[PDB]
Amino acid sequence: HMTPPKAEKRPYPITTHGDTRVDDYYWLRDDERTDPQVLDYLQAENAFTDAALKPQQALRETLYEEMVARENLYFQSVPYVRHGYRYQTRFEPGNEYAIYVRQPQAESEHWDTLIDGNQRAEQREFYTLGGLEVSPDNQKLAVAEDFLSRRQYDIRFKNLSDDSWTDEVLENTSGSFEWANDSATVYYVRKHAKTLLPYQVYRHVVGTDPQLDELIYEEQDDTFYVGLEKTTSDRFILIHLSSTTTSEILLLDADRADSTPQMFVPRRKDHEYGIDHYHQHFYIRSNKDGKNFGLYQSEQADEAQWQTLIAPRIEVMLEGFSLFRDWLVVEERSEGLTQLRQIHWQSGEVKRIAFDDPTYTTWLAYNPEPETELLRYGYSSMTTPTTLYELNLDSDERVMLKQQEVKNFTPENYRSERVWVKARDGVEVPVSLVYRHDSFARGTNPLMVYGYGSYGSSMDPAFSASRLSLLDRGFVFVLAHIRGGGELGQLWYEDGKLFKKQNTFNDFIDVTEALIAQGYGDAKRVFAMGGSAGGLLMGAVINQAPELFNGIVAQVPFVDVVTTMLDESIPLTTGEYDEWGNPNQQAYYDYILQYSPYDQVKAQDYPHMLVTTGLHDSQVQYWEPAKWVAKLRELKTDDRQLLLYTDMDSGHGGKSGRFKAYEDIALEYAFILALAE
Repeated sequence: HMTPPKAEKRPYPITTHGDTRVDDYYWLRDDERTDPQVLDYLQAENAFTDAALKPQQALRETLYEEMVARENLYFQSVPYVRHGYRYQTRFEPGNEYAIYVRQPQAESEHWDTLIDGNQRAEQREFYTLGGLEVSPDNQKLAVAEDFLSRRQYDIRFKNLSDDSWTDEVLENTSGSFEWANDSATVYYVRKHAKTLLPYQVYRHVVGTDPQLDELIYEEQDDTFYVGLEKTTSDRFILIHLSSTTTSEILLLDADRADSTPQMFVPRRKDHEYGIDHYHQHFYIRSNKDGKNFGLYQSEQADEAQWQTLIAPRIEVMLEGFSLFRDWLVVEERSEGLTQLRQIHWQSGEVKRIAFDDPTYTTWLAYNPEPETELLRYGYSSMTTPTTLYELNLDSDERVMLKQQEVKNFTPENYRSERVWVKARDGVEVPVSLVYRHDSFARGTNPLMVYGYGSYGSSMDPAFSASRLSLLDRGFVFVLAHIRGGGELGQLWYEDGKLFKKQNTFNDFIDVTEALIAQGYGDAKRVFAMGGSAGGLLMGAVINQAPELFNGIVAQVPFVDVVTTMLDESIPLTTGEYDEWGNPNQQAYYDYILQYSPYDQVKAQDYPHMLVTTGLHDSQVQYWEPAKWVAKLRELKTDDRQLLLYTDMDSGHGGKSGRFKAYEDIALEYAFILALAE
């Protein structure tokens, strides 16, 4: 019926390595966000989406209501103790924002408000709490707050004795800060005025004019993120410098005045390490000897003095560790599972935390105090809502502390499986899938295949309450653990980036084909979704295998890859050469161009698709999805649905931000369910 918007063509040649690409929609980029023709095209596409999806309003209402109805809007966090006070976070249905309270550990009856987000948000357009930490002496509260929605945090200080605020504000910070052991001095990270990258460490005396703050360290290489940590021992504040491939840590004496940074190990390309300090030793997680990392103990910084505790192994990725009085606990991945292991400091006794589920995730949770035998760890699975456990490392007593509450939900109604797919190169690709038992009939059920597949980020199998809206309408929901993710460790990531990036897309197609061939779903009703680098995934797979999928949701998709990666004026570009490569080199230009979705759009039939973008940063700048839709409209030969939805709000923290997230999920799910009907 309806005529879609048609963006003006303004042929804009880009010549690299002698190769001229003509971009008809280069003009949809407006960094200044002034050009009224660009806004007319975004607004025209929103109006088309609104018009095309108007018949799905009733369904969107049904989905939104059923998703909000699963959630308990009275939520209290699990209390934790730190430095002799107990802390809890409270959510009431009448409150937009969380209230943070505390009480002395020996107290039970009375709680004191530490900070009330609703009061802080008064007379402001936006509020996000970026971090909160009381001083070691329990007398001062430090808060990192964003009132402007730009993820630039102001740090402020409250005197807890009289609930008065000090007069100063630390502005344009990352929100990363640490208290010196004097409860008087804080270190914090300042972001660059132009690029907004974290790049300087300052020392601030609480109460004083920030003009007096001392510059402690400035990072020269803006591919290196600057963060602060504090050791388990409280003896050092760490300046933690890291790029995608390379680490460097500087130590600040937390106890003495006028500390200067003390080098740990000088950076060297492709050596990633992280440290802690406890029991008069350094503990180092390092890939110096193996890509899957090892754990080392040292008396001193010198890498030559590091003693092997856990050697790197080909079949086990070491992800992290926590230190306790009698135990080392490590987080690992092996055979496509997350795992926790504990090793006694004295006996060497090893214990493995046991589970019984084919598709779960486990991780170290918050453990702020090391002088304990109690470990807090998280658990989730495709069938079991997210749970916090407390384990006695000595007795093995496992106690549930909190469960995610899911109303209108019977877990036995659902079944999950781990499936391994032999990919086209013979590599085994893990898959995690969940469906409703009583509506399952082999070969008949719609599939929704979800993937990410970049940066070594894992799509670990875990519970989703919103997902029940698809499962209760007959969908089989699939996580495809494709190369470029981290599910099989560092080599799984490296076999899906740079000159191996195509394996990400091939794996997603190979998994989809196998699940259809094996009877998990209806070949005619296969749907897929991904966002950001998962949107790059959507874009590449529909160019390469357009007939596989009935319909696609591509959220804030990275699709103009070659043009974006040729332009350092674009925020992320300078930090992403070690992900996609640098197309200033003809070898990377050719390899990337082969899959760059914007460049490989062809005159062929595509699946139905809903594409999203936003103005307010996103990883991906708003223009890439807009150009992509304009090009698809011009070239595609089918008459299927193609919609672009551009978020024009600036975005709320607190309850109505979650309200918004549910509205977006209901719009995407109604789009998919209407196609499956």
